[PDB]
Amino acid sequence: SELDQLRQEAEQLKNQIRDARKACADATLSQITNNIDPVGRIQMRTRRTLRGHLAKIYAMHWGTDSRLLVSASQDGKLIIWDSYTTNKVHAIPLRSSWVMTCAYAPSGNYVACGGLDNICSIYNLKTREGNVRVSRELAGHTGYLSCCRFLDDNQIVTSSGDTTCALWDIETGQQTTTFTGHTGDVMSLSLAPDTRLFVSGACDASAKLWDVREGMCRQTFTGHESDINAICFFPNGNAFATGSDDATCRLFDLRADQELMTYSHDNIICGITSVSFSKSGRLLLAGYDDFNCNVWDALKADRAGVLAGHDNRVSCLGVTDDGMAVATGSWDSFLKIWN
Amino acid sequence: SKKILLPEPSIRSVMQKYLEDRGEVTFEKIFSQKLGYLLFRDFCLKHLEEAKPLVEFYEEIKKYEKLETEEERLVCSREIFDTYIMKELLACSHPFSKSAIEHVQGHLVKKQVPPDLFQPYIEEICQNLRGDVFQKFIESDKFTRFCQWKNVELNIHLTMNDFSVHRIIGRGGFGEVYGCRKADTGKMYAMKCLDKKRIKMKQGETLALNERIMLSLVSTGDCPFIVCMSYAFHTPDKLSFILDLMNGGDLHYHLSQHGVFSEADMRFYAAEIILGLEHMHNRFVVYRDLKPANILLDEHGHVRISDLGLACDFSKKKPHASVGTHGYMAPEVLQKGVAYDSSADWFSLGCMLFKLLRGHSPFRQHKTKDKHEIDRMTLTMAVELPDSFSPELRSLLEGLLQRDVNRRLGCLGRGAQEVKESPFFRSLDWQMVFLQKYPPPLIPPRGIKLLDSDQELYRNFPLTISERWQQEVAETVFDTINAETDRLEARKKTKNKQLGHEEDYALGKDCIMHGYMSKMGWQRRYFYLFPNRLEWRGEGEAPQSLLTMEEIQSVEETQIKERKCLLLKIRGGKQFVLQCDSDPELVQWKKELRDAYREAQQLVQRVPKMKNKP
Amino acid sequence: SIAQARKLVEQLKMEANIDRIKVSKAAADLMAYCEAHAKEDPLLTPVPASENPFREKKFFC
Repeated sequence: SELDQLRQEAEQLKNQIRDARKACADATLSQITNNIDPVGRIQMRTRRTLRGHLAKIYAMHWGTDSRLLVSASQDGKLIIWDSYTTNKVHAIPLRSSWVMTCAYAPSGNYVACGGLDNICSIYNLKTREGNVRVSRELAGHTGYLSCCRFLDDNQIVTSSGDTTCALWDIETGQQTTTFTGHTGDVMSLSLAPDTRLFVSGACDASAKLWDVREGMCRQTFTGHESDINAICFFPNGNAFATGSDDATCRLFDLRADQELMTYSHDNIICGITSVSFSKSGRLLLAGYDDFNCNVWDALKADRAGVLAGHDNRVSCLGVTDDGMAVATGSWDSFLKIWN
Repeated sequence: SKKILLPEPSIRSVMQKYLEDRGEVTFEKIFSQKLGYLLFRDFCLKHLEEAKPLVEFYEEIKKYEKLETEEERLVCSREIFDTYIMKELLACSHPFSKSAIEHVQGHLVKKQVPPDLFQPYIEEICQNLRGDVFQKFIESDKFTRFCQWKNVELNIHLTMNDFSVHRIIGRGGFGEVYGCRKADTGKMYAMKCLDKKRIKMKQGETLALNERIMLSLVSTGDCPFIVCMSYAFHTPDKLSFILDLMNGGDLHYHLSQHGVFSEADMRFYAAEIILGLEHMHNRFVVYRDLKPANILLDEHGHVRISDLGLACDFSKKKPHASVGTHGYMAPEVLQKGVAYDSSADWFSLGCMLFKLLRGHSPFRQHKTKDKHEIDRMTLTMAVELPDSFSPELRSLLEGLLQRDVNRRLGCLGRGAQEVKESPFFRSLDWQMVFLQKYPPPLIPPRGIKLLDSDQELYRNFPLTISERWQQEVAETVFDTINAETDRLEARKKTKNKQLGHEEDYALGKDCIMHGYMSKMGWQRRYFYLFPNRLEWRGEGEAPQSLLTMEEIQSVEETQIKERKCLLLKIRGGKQFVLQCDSDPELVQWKKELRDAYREAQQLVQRVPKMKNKP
Repeated sequence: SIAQARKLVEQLKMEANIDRIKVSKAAADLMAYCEAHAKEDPLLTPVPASENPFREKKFFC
């Protein structure tokens, strides 16, 4: 046969990779950071509870003004809130009950969500005629929308349970660029600051780094022993974090091309659902299927704090652009802000 | 109160689904019900331009069928041709076929004008109304209203409180026959109640059972010459049958006061009876108990065949037993082990007629409980006939009363039509007998044990006969109630437009079904079932609580204080209970709730982000 | 799966031909990012409640 004269070649290239990396691995971050002062106790407190959804919240996302934030829920509704007051800006009844993600265009103008309709719906929020109406439905995926993020008002990236991501031209309504490689449901993604790259994580327990502009996969990181549920870029864009059903987070570095760190405890057993960094990147926030949300020293791997507030899975969460505060969503149906 | 009340229009959501599941939302199934037809045609006449010239044409053909004489038919078929064929055809507006137009023109130019002259045009009309026209009807207020009524129909639960009783009118053997009025409508009715204690004692359970089975085969098709049933129901103690009312006593009681009837006067009862017989025989029932006493008179003197206790469904298994009164049974009936059909009635009918004329059965020569000598004057005497009799009457009786079935009227030939073609009835126009236009010869004057293995022998016994209930409503309250509930609804739509209407919450989403139910904690809310959740509200606000399909472990139906209710088992050990306004609604909320949740749980197990984990 | 195992090869042809860095340089670089930007990160370096919208801010333009 010819397939085993190539699957054995797959094993001898995997190892030249396992080689270049073990040769880069002179020291470890936990050794290089051993000297700096510990971060101290992070005992943040709930400051706003946002009440409105009638069932589980599945996703949420700050608008770039760190004031407004979209959330989506089992109640087929999408809320946009205004954290400073607690007021609702828009309640958006959806066409499909089964939503799973949501997103805020940086500009303010649109939001987007989708779910098991396999569609990514853009919504106009400054409709010429002072209204909120669907302004595009992006069909092409053959699986569920699992995440998405705009790059501007005309472009957006999606990840799907079909195992692919894509970049859309919203006018065109068609995939301008596709991203194959993953061997299982893509679950999260993070654009980096340059919005020239972007990383995805999936149920194949691998994260991948993609060139937006070209379409190709550049690097594949592994190490988790289970679905990667969430993923976040470190602020300088040279590194990123993940969360998995394995009960851990890890931070990876792009130029070192390997795993830097592991955050975990022998007590924490349920899976992470979301992750995100404080403005300096020094802290790594992480949600958990155990109703808690842990705050970590990204550089020393100690657990700096805990945000105990929900009565159900913390489905999602997210720090503000200006670093002022942290939102969390949960299955208990309430979003909570903390500071 | 006693008066009828239609469900609010939001009932459609649930009814359209109930109907759709049972295949009842089709041109044919709706158009051929009296209330569907009425709504269908109002929609076609008032609200669709393209459809009027077809319904007008329909209704004009329909009148044409019911005309009596060639003279009238001739003229009115020329008016229909000129208007519905030629006028449209000259205005580029005739939807019918090149062959359609020539069938008519070909008989019309030869002045042959049978009542079925227009049949080809009927079928073609329906082809024209069965498609786009019909779908625009479904999309409309009139279908909505059809649902409002149909809900009422399928939610019928009769008692004794649902009728005003007036007077007795007869005593049967198991029970009595009151005269009465449905408060609903005013329909004048008759009520036959049967004591279950007396039945179980007399062992007439087979007999009681049979009547009801038989009244439901015989009671479709407004038939003048039979006492038919519109309803049936039970109480803990009594079985009611609601039958056409008839006050004027039997012909056994009018032979008692008047004496024998003239050959011209039996001729009127015979005609009426024979159309009553034709009815049973098109529908595969042999009456078997034809006699005078079984023929009742209304207030003007028309008659109908009465008790069906002893009739028979021969469609599949032909009867072979001795059944009926002893003076009027045919030689097949009396023979032990010998099949028979509707030939038993025609010999009985010759026997009962001869009685009206001469005062006794033809074979009864004044022997009383000695039924033996009646049954051997039948099987060997070719009944001798009076000279008094006409030769026309003498040969109908010879015809009808041949012992052997090979020979007698109504038997080897074309069933009841042979009897109608006999020389004795040569004067009659059977159409005019059917329309009850011949004048009647007699216009009546002014007047301990109870088990639960015996109560199951009466489940699947209440019955309502759609066709009869829709006739009743159509002729009494239908128009005033359609005008009534129009006014409520436009006055509600005026009210909601001043406060700020909901641009209804069910639109534009993936809502499956919605509609009022009540719950525990009763509270009567308006529900919205969605694929992944059930939502509710009180009047005035928006949904502010709910229950997800994920959390429902199971939907069963449990009796709570004599009521059919939904039991909703939930994840935490937590029970939720619902109750709807009508049976059709229950059945559809139970169905759509079980599909919704089973199918939700199938989806979620497959999605890693929504399924619940360790 | 033949024309397809071929993809998996010429794709690893990619992954392995990058210019890498030493973990120690990678970690120092992060570690100086946090250091340089910690003055700014409010979740480490509190601001007056005067300015914190989730504590004592009152005016919002």
